[PDB]
Amino acid sequence: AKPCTVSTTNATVDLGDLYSFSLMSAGAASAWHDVALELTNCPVGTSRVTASFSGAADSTGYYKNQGTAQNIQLELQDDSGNTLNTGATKTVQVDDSSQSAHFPLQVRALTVNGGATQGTIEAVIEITYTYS
Amino acid sequence: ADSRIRIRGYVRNNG
Ligand SMILES: [Co+2]
Ligand SMILES: [Co+2]
Ligand SMILES: [Co+2]
Ligand SMILES: [Co+2]
Repeated sequence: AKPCTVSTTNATVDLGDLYSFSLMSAGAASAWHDVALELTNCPVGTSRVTASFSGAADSTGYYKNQGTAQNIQLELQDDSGNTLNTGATKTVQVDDSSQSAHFPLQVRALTVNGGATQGTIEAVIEITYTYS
Repeated sequence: ADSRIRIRGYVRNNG
């Protein structure tokens, strides 16, 4: 189908300041933080948008931190309990009343192996859309 | 990429 206009070409989510002591134990994590993607001006006949996710993963399968903090990975989910690790897809319906589509998502940091170290958190997840 | 999500934050040292 014909494509929509990507409204949110870049989106940021700031996990803020996390604390090494709170991320010392294996399995520790931050709270979930929202982020969303939006498409607009969806042509008549286009009723579904599929987002395909990609980004650098580490040995836990989650997204790798590219910042200086060690032993931190990043988890992306949708709003329904599905993890969207690299290669995942998510499909949503176009809202005909507004000719728009949106993807409500959430991100957290977690330390699978424990012992997160001080430094920055930086990661980028890329999304390509297909239309049907 | 059509969109990019940038994740930011900082791990502070409190032991
Ligand atoms: Co926060
Ligand atoms: Co900040
Ligand atoms: Co929040
Ligand atoms: Co919604």
